[PDB]
Order: sequence, then structure tokens, then C-alpha cells
Amino acid sequence: YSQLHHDFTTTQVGMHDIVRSFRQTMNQYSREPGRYRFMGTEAHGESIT
Amino acid sequence: YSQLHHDFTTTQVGMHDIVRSFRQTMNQYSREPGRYRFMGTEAHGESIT
Repeated sequence: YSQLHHDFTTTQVGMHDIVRSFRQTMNQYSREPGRYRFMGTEAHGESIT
Repeated sequence: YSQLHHDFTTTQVGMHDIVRSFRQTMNQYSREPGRYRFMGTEAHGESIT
């Protein structure tokens, strides 16, 4: 896996609108006060930006 | 220009959040009714999706 540059298999263009769609589904349950639904993701090992 | 595959010079990852930032700047002026500010872009010649 380390012998290639992975520009076509990781972080494609429309990837962030799928993750933003998961956040909207979890917003239908986080409206009542005191029951906010947390959403966290794991970080990219290679980049911090 | 047609002898290359343009994957590093067109439609990069963070491009749509810049265009969505232009839309927020134009929202400070489109609040009063009857003075909505229109925003249109030119289409990609090659793709429709």
C-alpha cells in the first residue's frame, strides 16, 4: 500500500457532504435540551490540515 | 492542455467551501425582502454531475 500515491481512493470530492449528511440525521434527536448527540471522527494519520 | 488528465488543477477538495463562503457574504445584503442577491456560476463543460 505504501508503494503508491493514493489520490483516487482517499478523501474524494463529495466525501464531506456524506459526513455532513450523517450529522443532519443525528440532529433530529438532539433538539431536546440535555440530549445532544455527539459525533466524532478518527483523524487522518498523515495530515493535520 | 488536452494531452493531460487534470486531476490536480481543477475542482480540488476545498473548492466548494470557498464558493459557499461567497454565498454567506452575499447573505448580509439579501435579508430585506425584495432585495435578494442572486448568485450563479458557469457550468463545467465536461461533466453534468
